[PDB]
Parts: sequence; C-alpha cells; structure tokens
Amino acid sequence: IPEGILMEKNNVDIAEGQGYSLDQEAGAKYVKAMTQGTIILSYKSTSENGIQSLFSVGNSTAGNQDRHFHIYITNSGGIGIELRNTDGVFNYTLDRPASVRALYKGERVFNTVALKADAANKQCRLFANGELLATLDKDAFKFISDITGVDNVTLGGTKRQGKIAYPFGGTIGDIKVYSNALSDEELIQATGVTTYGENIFYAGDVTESNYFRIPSLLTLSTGTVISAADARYGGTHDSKSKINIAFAKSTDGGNTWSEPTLPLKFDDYIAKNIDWPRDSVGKNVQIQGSASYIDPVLLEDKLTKRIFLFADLMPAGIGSSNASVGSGFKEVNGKKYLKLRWHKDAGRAYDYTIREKGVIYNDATNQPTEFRVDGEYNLYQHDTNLTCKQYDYNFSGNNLIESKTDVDVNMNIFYKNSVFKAFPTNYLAMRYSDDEGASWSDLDIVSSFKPEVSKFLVVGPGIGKQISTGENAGRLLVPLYSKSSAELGFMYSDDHGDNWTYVEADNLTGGATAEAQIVEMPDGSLKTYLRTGSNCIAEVTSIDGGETWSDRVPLQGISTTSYGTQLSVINYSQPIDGKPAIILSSPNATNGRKNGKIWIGLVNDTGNTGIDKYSVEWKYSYAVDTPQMGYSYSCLAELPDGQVGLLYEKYDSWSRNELHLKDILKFEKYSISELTGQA
Repeated sequence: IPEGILMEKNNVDIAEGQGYSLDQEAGAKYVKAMTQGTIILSYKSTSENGIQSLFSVGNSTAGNQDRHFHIYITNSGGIGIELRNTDGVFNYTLDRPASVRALYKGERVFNTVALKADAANKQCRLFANGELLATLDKDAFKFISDITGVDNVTLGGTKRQGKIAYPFGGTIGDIKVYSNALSDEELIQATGVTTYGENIFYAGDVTESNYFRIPSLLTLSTGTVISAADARYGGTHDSKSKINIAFAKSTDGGNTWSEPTLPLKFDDYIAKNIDWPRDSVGKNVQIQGSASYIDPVLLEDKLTKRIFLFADLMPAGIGSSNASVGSGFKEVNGKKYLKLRWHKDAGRAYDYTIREKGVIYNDATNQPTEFRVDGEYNLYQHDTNLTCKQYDYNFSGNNLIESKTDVDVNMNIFYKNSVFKAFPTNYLAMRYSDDEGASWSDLDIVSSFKPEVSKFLVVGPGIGKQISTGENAGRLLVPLYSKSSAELGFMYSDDHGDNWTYVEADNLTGGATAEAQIVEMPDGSLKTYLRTGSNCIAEVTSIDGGETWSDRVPLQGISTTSYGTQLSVINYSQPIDGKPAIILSSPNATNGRKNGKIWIGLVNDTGNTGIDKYSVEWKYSYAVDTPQMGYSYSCLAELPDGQVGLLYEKYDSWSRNELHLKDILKFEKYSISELTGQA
C-alpha cells in the first residue's frame, strides 16, 4: 500500500440511516487492507440517533456483524472506536465521554476528530477539537488488515449483515485517511481547527492540576471579572482527595485570563499533573490521607471594594461523608477556640486549643505550651517552623500508593502527620483581597459557629450576595447547607466581612445537598433558589435581610433530577422587557446532568406585602446544546458589556462513566438578544 493519503472526500451530506459508500474511491482497496494509519475527519451531526458511526471499514456479510472497525460519536458527545473481528479473535475499544458537542449558539457546528493506529508503538490514540482524548496500548497490535472478509468502506454508518448500523445524519466536512501514523502534534493542530468557547483553567497551566470542577465567576464593580474553581488533582472525586482552589482574573471583559494562582491550598501532598485511571476499578480510587479545599464562593463588598474567597476546608483524609459530628471548637473563658489533639494522646483526646495570637494552650493546666501557629496555621515550636515530609501518590496497578518523599513542607494542623491535629470535621475558610487577587490576607476560619450537633456545614458554591438597598443595605451573605438541625443556612456580615453570623433557614435534619444561590428583589428583600432531594428547585424568601426565611416553594416549570444539581441564579443590572430580571442556569433533564439551559425570570410586584410581594415569570429558556449533551455545575456573571458570561461543567458530573475528564470547564458568553431568542 502507498505512503500517504490513501483517500480523501469533502462535503458529503448523509441522510440519516443511509450511509455513504466509499467503495468506488481509487484507494478503497488500500483502505480495506490498512495495517496501521491515521483517520481525520470534520463532521456536523444533525441527528439524535444514539450512536453514530462517522467512518467504518468491515465485513457486511451475514453472520459477520462483529467484523469491522469504526470511529463513532454519541448524541451525548462521546467519541470512540471499535476494532473487531468477533470477540474470540479481538475486540479493541477506546472512548472518552463529553469529547465533542453538537450545537453552539443555536446552530449545529463542525467537530474535528482523529484516530491514530500506530503499529511501531503498538498504540491507538483518539483526538477531538485539539485535545488528545485517550490512549490504548496493545501488545498484539491489530488493524483493518486483521479483520476477516472486509468488503466495504463506509461513511456515516457501519454495515452489519447488509444493514446500516450506528446511523449518522449530517455532513462529513472532510475525511483524510493516511497509511502512516501522524504525530500527536500534527493531530492536535489538525483537530484544533474547531473549538467553541474558551478555557480559564486547563490541564497544563501553572496550577499543576489535570482536572477542575465547581465554577465561580464574578464581575467586580471595577469591571474586572474574576473566577475560581476546584483544582482537583486526584481525578474529579469530591473531597477525601487532594484539591486546591484556583483563581484567575480578566481585565478585558472576559476575553483573556491571567496566569492562575492558588489562594487556598495545602502542601501535605504534592500538586502534580496526573492521569487518573478511568477503568471500572481505578476510577473509584481516591486519595486517602490528604487535606483539601473544595467548593469556592466569590464575593465583593462594593463599598470597600474588598473581595472574599470562601471554600470548605477538609482536614487530612476528610470529606463531608466522613466528617466527625462536632464544631471542631472548644469554649474556654467563654470564647470558642480551635481544638487540637497532641499526636501521642488518645485518638479522641482534644486537650489543647489555639488561643489569641495562635498560642496553643494546654486546657487542663490552662497554660501556654511551647507551640504556636501562624496566620497559615503552620506549627512552630520555640519560634522554629516545624516541617513534615510531603506525600506523593502513584498507581501501582489498581492500587494508589501514597508515599512520603524527601521534600519538607511546613507542618500544618490539618495534616495527617502533624504533631497537633485539628478535629476531623469540616471547616469554613476565607481570605480577603483589596487588590483583586494580587495578595490575600491570612487564613480566616469563620466556622466557630458550626453547630456541635452538625456532621458538616459547608458552602453552596458560586457567589455570595451583598444587599444593595433597604434597612440591611451593605450586609454580605454566603449560602450554606448542612447535616444538622437545619439543611439550608446562611452566614452574614454587617461589618464588611470582619465577623460572620450563622442562620438556620429551615429545620430539616436530612442533610441533603441544598446548594443554593441568592438574588435581590427591587426593595432589598431576597429570594434564594436551591437544589433539593426532590424533583424540583426550591425557592425561599427573606424579608429581614436573610435572618428568617419562608418555607420552600417549588419553582414551577423548570425540570430537574431527583438528586439535583447545583444552580446559578444572578441579578441582571438592566431591565429585560422593561422589568427587573434574574438569570438562572441549570441542567434541565429529569435524569442525568444534561441539557443545560439559561432561563430569564422577570420580577413582578403583586403589591402584596412581605413574602408574597414579588412573583418571578420564567419567560425565556435558552438551550446551550442538544438534549443529551452534559451540563453540571455552573456560574453566571453579567460582564462589563451587556453580555452574560457562563463558566460551567460541560459533562455529567453525576455519571460514574464520566469521571476524571480533562478540559470540561468551559467559559462562554451570550447576549440578552440570544438568550431571549431574539438572536
């Protein structure tokens, strides 16, 4: 077979279920016998068929339905290949969910994909839209030449017993089939021709994390747009892992973003780019003894121009699921202090406290020890910083080995190997900045108020809210949720963030994930929209600056799942259709986190007093992509121009089949014209 392009076809429209024969192409005889090679194609799918073959080569005869090779896409954005010659001979498969998309800003768009079958390296690699998606290594390398009785080369389907299976519908922009294995670099460039939206954080940036999750986006009063997200190092698992909070800002209306920083991070475990296994066994494994920060909330005090970053602080090996019930604080002399356990004492003997100026006290004797903690909660003994060996983590088969290295890091009270350990429950941490992230204040653990009866009290990720008018104008609020005497809760500050007060919003003890976001009504009253464990998004109203809240009321007309998903709801500065408006983002499917939509709700004044004064008409909905396309957590922001920015997870973060995916946190912008269908 010749060196180079064996076949090339451009602009082929394929009617759903019909396919397209490439058997009369001059090079079909070569394609039907490839020992290795590269296939690159640009396509636009207009079909909702579940599995759609883009290109295939195989045996179409009776009883030979398992003898073929094909590159396919799914209506949910997955992409993969199957190289088969019946299961007893070989069945090589490779895929990666949420790799491609179907629609962008109201129109079906082209995607560029590529498969490289590299005989020399006994390796197969899939690429899509400028990204290397997956790799398959096989000692017994196989390709088309190994399929028995190949009799066809087809576009838009796979011939199985004379029928077109995995029917594609749409257009094949171009397809090139090479006999040689092109370089990854060529394929990255080749497929990178089609990209939609942009990335703020990405695998390869200075955060050193391969994964990201939980978006936070906010436009400051100065015009600067800031963002934050979980930098998830050990795959995409929720805490009881190694996770830091990343931060970035844009000073050009969301066009370009600065080099990311890590304002909230721990160093007990090294921050490194690592490929987390996605096989049925390894995908479930997570880092066991690392401390972490998870779920960011951004907020600005428009009077002082100060910004705040909040996140859950998880001690080594802790996640909400295994957090100990308690506050993590002890009251001495009528004041609450963080409790500490001396590593040589009994497992549950927290006989010390961190008092004023970080001095650690022996509660029994009520005398200071020779230890203290600085503003970072790192330990000192007689003015010398204590240190401990940093951990590294690597997979040895399906086992994740967490081993010490020779690297010394400052010993923090939240580390597994600290001489003084904090109580194993979760904490609420925050830092402030008066220079838009150039520098941040010391670590402020504001959860002294954590109910002693609570298992966990965490934040509702996204952004906080400052009341702009009325009796409580200036008050800062951050949404919370817990497994306690209350589920939904809030923490507010009337002194510009210096001190915070906890508020129970209900009396629910089930501990469901009541993540919520807050919007302000024209008179300064507040409406909070939250996820529930029912099949609806709930709404609660406050008429006293967030101190008391009405009972949950279902948000009629916006579908969701039983387990639910975090949502984003924000105020918009200009009226829409002449009325005050709020904007909401959330996946709209009743099962699976998919079919993300942006809704616009118009505020109406019924003139009634209190709780029933305002009614929101959810008049517009905007589908971001096709129904099966993944969409999980998100955060909206009104950009300096009239646009609405959107930082979100373009995949199903609930699915156990879509864990540990890189490049899923996307940033997109929409005008009100588009959102309202005006275009």
